[PDB]
Amino acid sequence: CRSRPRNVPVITGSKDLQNVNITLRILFRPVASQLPRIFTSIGEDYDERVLPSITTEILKSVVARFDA
Amino acid sequence: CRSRPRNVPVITGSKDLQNVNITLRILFRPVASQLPRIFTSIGEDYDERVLPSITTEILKSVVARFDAGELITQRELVSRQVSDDLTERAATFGLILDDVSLTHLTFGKEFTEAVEAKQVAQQEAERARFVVEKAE
Amino acid sequence: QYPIIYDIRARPRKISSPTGSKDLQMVNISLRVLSRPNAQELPSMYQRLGLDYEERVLPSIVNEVLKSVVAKFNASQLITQRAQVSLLIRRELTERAKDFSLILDDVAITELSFSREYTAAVEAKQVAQQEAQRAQFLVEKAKQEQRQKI
Repeated sequence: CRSRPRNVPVITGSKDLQNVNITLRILFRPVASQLPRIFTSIGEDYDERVLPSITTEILKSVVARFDA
Repeated sequence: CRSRPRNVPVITGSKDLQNVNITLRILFRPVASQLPRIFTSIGEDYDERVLPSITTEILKSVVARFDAGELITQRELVSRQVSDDLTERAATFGLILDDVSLTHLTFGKEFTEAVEAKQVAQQEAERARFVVEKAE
Repeated sequence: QYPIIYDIRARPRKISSPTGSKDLQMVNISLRVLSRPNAQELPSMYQRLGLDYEERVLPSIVNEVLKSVVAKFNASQLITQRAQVSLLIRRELTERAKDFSLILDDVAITELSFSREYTAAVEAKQVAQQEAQRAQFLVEKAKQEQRQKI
């Protein structure tokens, strides 16, 4: 439940679609109240196997809407 | 009776007959009730010696009926056809394909790449539009 | 009674699936899929999946859903709308897994690829749009470097 470090680079296209390379922080402290679930259906490597992909997805979607 | 893995590549011709390379899954769990037969007339290596060929057959037949674009502008239909055909196929060999779908898929080059170029150079259009302004 | 040791520990399974996207660019997208065998159907899940249920469900439903979603967006439309792509992938994959008593908390796209061309030209357009500016003031510079020669 520490906000462990997760830096996740991304290589997307902007609105004008210049190749934009953006990294992001996932300052994740697993919800203490939800850790039962964060091990049932998330597991031991919760962050390494949850967070990078969602970061890439969200960042690409955001970048798609603004020119360089 | 596990749904052991069986990935079976195929190299067929589409309806427009671009060379299509498709692989498929045979998620075969031999019918428990039919295993007597699945050893009498199917044997120990039931999957390795039953399933790959039927997969190739069914997949080629399905691909023959959809053009290179049509194969995946409607891929859900192609994969579902191959899947249910292969499930009913493995059923006769005492095999319950609880699911099947197209692992791999491709075509030739330029029916593939030229409808691509169609919108490529609708932007090459702007590239030249603007190299004009450089020459000016 | 045999102890049925379900790994209800969410065993994430990073799984790759090559894709012909909607416009059918060869996009390879992987997916880290976070499966716990649903507790409220575990005994049926063992009559149905077993102890290595995860290798018995995820390995290919992941690829199913990756392909299904990524084949609904153009080459760029994947980059531009990668949020839509990952959201749809998870939406379909959670229900794919939950059939066999597997609650996916997370299903997220880990990578994405193309050849280059769509994005290459798409970048070059804005490259050159402002190359125009890069040389307009040079037009001016030269209009005046010609009274040098005058």
